[PDB]
Amino acid sequence: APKAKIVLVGSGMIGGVMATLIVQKNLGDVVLFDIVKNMPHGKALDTSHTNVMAYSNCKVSGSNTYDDLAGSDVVIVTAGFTKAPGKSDKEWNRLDLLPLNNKIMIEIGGHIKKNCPNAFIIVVTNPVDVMVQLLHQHSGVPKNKIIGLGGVLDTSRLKYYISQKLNVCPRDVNAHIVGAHGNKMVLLKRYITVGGIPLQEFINNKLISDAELEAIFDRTVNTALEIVNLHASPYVAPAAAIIEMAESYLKDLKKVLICSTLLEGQYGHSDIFGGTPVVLGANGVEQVIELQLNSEEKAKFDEAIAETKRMKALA
Amino acid sequence: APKAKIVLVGSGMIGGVMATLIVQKNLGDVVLFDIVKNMPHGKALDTSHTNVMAYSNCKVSGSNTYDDLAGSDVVIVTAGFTKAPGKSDKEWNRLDLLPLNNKIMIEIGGHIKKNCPNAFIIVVTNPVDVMVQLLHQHSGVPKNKIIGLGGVLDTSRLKYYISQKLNVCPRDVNAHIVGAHGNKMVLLKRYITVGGIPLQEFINNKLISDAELEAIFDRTVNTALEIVNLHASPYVAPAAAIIEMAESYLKDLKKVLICSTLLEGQYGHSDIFGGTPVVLGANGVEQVIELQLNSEEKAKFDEAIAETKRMKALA
Amino acid sequence: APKAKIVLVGSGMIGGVMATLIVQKNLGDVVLFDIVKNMPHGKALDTSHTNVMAYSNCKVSGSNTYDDLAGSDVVIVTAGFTKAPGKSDKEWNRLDLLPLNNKIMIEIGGHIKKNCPNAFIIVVTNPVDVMVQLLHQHSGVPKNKIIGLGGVLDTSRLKYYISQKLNVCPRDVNAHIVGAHGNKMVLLKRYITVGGIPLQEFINNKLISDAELEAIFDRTVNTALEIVNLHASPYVAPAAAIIEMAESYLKDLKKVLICSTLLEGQYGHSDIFGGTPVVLGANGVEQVIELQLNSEEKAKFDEAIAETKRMKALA
Amino acid sequence: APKAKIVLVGSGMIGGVMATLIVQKNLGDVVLFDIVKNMPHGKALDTSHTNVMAYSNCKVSGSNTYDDLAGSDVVIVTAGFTKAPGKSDKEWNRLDLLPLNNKIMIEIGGHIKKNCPNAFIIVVTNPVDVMVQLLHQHSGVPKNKIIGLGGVLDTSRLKYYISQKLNVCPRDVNAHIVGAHGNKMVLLKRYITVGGIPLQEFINNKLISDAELEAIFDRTVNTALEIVNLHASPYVAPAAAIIEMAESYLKDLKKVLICSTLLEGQYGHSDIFGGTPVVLGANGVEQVIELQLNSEEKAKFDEAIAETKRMKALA
Ligand SMILES: NC(=O)C1=CN([C@@H]2O[C@H](COP(=O)(O)OP(=O)(O)OC[C@H]3O[C@@H](n4cnc5c(N)ncnc54)[C@H](O)[C@@H]3O)[C@@H](O)[C@H]2O)C=CC1
Ligand SMILES: NC(=O)C1=CN([C@@H]2O[C@H](COP(=O)(O)OP(=O)(O)OC[C@H]3O[C@@H](n4cnc5c(N)ncnc54)[C@H](O)[C@@H]3O)[C@@H](O)[C@H]2O)C=CC1
Ligand SMILES: NC(=O)C1=CN([C@@H]2O[C@H](COP(=O)(O)OP(=O)(O)OC[C@H]3O[C@@H](n4cnc5c(N)ncnc54)[C@H](O)[C@@H]3O)[C@@H](O)[C@H]2O)C=CC1
Ligand SMILES: NC(=O)C1=CN([C@@H]2O[C@H](COP(=O)(O)OP(=O)(O)OC[C@H]3O[C@@H](n4cnc5c(N)ncnc54)[C@H](O)[C@@H]3O)[C@@H](O)[C@H]2O)C=CC1
Repeated sequence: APKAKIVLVGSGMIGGVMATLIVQKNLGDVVLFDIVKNMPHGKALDTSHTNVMAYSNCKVSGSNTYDDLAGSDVVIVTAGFTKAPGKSDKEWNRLDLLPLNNKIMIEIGGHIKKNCPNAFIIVVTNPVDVMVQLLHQHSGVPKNKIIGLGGVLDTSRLKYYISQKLNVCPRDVNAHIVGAHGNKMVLLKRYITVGGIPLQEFINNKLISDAELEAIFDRTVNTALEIVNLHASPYVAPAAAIIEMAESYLKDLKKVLICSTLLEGQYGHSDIFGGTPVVLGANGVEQVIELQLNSEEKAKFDEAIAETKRMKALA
Repeated sequence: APKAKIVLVGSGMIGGVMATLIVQKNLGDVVLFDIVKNMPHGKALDTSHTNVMAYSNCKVSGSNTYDDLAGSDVVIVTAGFTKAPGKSDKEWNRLDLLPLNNKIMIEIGGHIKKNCPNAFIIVVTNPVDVMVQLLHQHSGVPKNKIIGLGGVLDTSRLKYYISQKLNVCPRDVNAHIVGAHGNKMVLLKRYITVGGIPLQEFINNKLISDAELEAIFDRTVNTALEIVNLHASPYVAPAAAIIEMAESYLKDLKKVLICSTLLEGQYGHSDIFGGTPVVLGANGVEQVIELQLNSEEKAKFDEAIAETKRMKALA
Repeated sequence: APKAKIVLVGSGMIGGVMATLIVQKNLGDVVLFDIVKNMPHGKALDTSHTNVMAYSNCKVSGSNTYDDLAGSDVVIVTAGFTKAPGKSDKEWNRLDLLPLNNKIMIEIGGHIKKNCPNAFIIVVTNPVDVMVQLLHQHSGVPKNKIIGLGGVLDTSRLKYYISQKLNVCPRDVNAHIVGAHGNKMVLLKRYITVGGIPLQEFINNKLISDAELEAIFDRTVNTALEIVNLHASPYVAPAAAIIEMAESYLKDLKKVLICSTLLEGQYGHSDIFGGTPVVLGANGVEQVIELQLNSEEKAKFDEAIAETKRMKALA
Repeated sequence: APKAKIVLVGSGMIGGVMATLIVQKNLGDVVLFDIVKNMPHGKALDTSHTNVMAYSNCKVSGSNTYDDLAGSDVVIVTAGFTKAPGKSDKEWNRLDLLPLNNKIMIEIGGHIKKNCPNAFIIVVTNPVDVMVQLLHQHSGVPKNKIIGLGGVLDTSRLKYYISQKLNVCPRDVNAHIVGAHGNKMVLLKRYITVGGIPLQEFINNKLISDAELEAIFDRTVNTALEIVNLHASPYVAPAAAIIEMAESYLKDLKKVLICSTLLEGQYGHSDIFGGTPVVLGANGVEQVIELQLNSEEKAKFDEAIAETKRMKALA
């Protein structure tokens, strides 16, 4: 069948929500692959029944066999750790996931190269900007066929917090967070709009203040940590963000979505992956949009990339 | 039942598409009211069967009785003429619909006042900015409970044409057209974004030129005329625009949508209706957003309002 | 792009609603082909703008060129007449459309054979059971790649009328109408269920009577005539039925839908098309389900096929 | 705002998926209430961001305060244990949850009575048929305003397994499981249809055998145990089933759905809750449908009710 085959490499919390959303949207057949025995089968069985409630027809299978990557149209990688086994939630940091997740990406890359070299790849494993390039290199896929999750999620948080202060539909607030997904993420105040109107107009009208926005910015950057300390490493929004990206690709929607992508000169950077708006369609990353950042914004972008480069040196 | 009752006053081309979309979206029960005998019943019967295909449960009834407005939660007025009975399609102009549709609005207003004074009203009949105020005055409804169709439709055309040149998802282009729905509509080049990014960046990158944009602007303004000369007064997009507005109201989405609304000082105008972004939610027009227009843009806005004022004088 | 290309051969009332629904559902690119100059372009332009309201990305183009069938994944044929130019609405009969639509099918078949021999074809033009076979023969497509509209529409009417008497969700009533789409359609009382429960149980409980059901049966058979006399040849429900079929094919849903399909022994008939439940998926007509009809029901089926055979003899 | 307020009493695995699906479908505002400190806030925060990806506008709040039940339109109770703290997964049984969950229902009932006596209640906590009546009595709500989850979930499993053997859309298989949700659930072979066609026809055609169906029946009954031993107490399908019920109520769909409801003579039983098809609409349980079971099926139903009665005696 010409229905898309979507392989979720990693069947944990995010993997579970992704499978659920894929069935709700009838996006394609799903394989919940994981290193843990039987669990993926259990989740798959549970999720497969929703086809009835959703009026869909998507097969949902579990797997503990890498070769099931064969024939994959889309591969979503969440495989790895959410935190370092010994740190407290208070000291939670994506950087500490570097020595834990690196070897996993190499292993997965080799299987992708052998089994589904023409698949569209979405990397989620943290530190994402480092992990995505590691997988790009080991999988051998073209630069337009691999992206990392970052901006769609970070901006969803920023967009949401602003929409609640202004009392407008969440999707009506558009915003851009670039550079890298982590504590050095670059929140672009200048590029925020509400109903397509520059945010500064709402600031001028005393509808939202600069002080409130600064607090919203800090909350956005610290959201993962805030949720990690309240409950666990976030998974619902991450899953929804990923599926919006996967959906744009599968349905050729050509949505402008901020993702980690290979930079080849944009922002003065090359040979590294960084967050920037891209257009996702049938041909993968169809366009890499370079925001005409001012020097102050570019300095922040450089600081974000510097972090990715530091961890890429695996130190 | 607490399901919303939506009365479509006018069951012509736009009325037909609206009923179809309401059932697709399961928005509420529908009454296709019209002055023409039996036709509304025929359309209603045809449309009611789609409940099966759509997995919905919306009653769709025809009516030739004004009293069926009783209990209406939303009233959409398309009643009237699409053109003046004697003009050629080449000389098609919304202004000529003034002497034809004025009496119709007064009649409908009286029935709304008597039967459903608490309903949310959406006026479509042209010249819309004039007709909406006429209905506002005769229906007695509060200013936050009545709007006219204009900007959502005009901008859909502008957004679409730009999305095809740039190869991005149509919804990713945001744009604003204000003042009035007609030949004096104000297309705000300064307020156009793509994926939330200022359009000027795409112009700077030679992705779209100023000359191409100027051609797109003219096409947008002349779209109705272009379609009227190819086929008929547009109805599919108008219907979709109206339902997006009605849906924002019914589901309390709080979308920022450009509609004709009573101006009370915005842009230096009062006691007149004009197109401007508003927030539509459960309380109707919850916010009227005034774009901080520059003098050049304001001069264009004044020219648009001048036209509405001229026809309002019924001359 | 791998997005499906859907060619609507005939851009009239049904064609218009189909294009609208395809965009709402983001099913694929649409070509509104017609013999009438410019009209398809006008409708296409109008419909294309809805991509904005619908958050979709489907191209909608008009055409007056048969070669645009090239590359078509799905071809929906509505081309032809809705009534005979001289009969009154009171004497409206699908049989009189035979001498009007036959030549049209042959012409379209030749173009399909040359331009898109691997496309999935849905024939709507009346008398449908005759027209579908005529197109099958002239297009050269495999038997599993062509079907005619009939049962999904006829049953939607029967299902709907019963759901309103019993006060249940319309989709919860399942029913089967077979043989042919026309005055000899076979309404199978024995195969009606409500929430999967045999209808006879509701009849036993005095929730609906046999007399009421008999009236509902007559209304179902005469629905097209009833609407034709109130308004025009039905188009909204027909369009929704067609899209449900096209959607089952495109998304590999494998829905059991009653359509006109080539009979090869089922019900004792061969070399003729007749209405019967089929399973529509990625491989087209994946299964032809033969209802184990009793002799009384089979006698009615024979009467329906007899009519198709009579008109097939073009008399 | 007139948007529905949905209180999820219990914010565990099922609660999490429900909140996610409510936002996807824009069903209403959500309160994730739980006894565990901070966790509901974390899940709510995570889920609230999806409003962006889903184009919805549903508030999602966490709570550790019972009074937040005030103003609730729908209350979904999942509060309790999934297993007895000391049993192995191999010996997992819903009956052992009786001494653990009883006190919880009484406590919740008192709060519902005081805070939202007019809310529609959906009980999920196991053993569900016992728990729902316990909550009915302590909450004081009318019999038409409270139901327990059971049949929609059990049948989703049966419907699914059959659809995969027959290669048809999962929703096209309709089936009925009654009496109680547990090991004594009554699978009604006689009431199974495929595309509305009696299953026996497919058995006659050698498309599926009686032996295969018997294996599918056993798998359906043991599904929860199978998943519990592979992964954990199922939550994705349960959540989807619950939301389909809640949605039928909120949108007045009037779907026929099998749920645990107060029996007042049906099947020869009174003063006890049992699984049976009901019609869920704006007025709650609008109809209780009694299947005209034969003596053999009724004997099985009696065995199911006997179990509920035994545990109701809290022994
Ligand atoms: N890029 C972004 O914006 C975000 C990144 N993340 C990251 O996503 C990753 C996953 O998050 P969760 O799903 O919450 O974690 P989780 O721990 O729930 O799931 C990860 C799964 O990966 C599995 N795994 C380990 N090695 C495997 C391998 N070789 N192949 C397949 N599966 C394997 C584990 O058994 C586990 O089931 C983490 O690194 C997390 O930090 C989380 C949110 C957002
Ligand atoms: N505001 C905007 O953005 C747009 C405005 N329009 C306007 O919408 C109006 C309707 O357009 P269509 O649906 O294409 O026209 P149409 O001619 O197809 O339908 C109008 C219907 O109103 C009926 N009618 C007349 N008096 C009536 C009354 N007293 N009460 C109820 N029904 C009555 C007519 O019988 C007719 O069926 C026109 O004035 C058109 O110019 C069209 C597109 C966009
Ligand atoms: N099978 C079924 O269940 C149903 C069948 N019908 C039939 O569908 C057909 C179409 O119905 P409507 O859309 O309401 O009619 P319509 O008259 O609105 O549209 C038919 C279109 O076909 C065009 N046409 C004629 N020759 C053409 C050709 N060579 N190629 C392409 N286009 C050409 C006409 O110009 C016209 O625009 C009719 O025969 C009608 O009887 C209608 C409802 C249900
Ligand atoms: N009726 C049916 O068809 C099905 C029933 N179930 C039942 O649903 C229940 C919940 O299942 P899961 O969500 O997987 O369990 P879970 O353990 O993940 O979640 C239950 C939550 O209830 C909380 N809780 C305890 N007392 C509370 C109170 N007084 N008020 C509010 N929250 C409180 C717990 O802290 C926990 O977070 C279980 O009894 C399970 O057996 C599960 C599937 C289907």
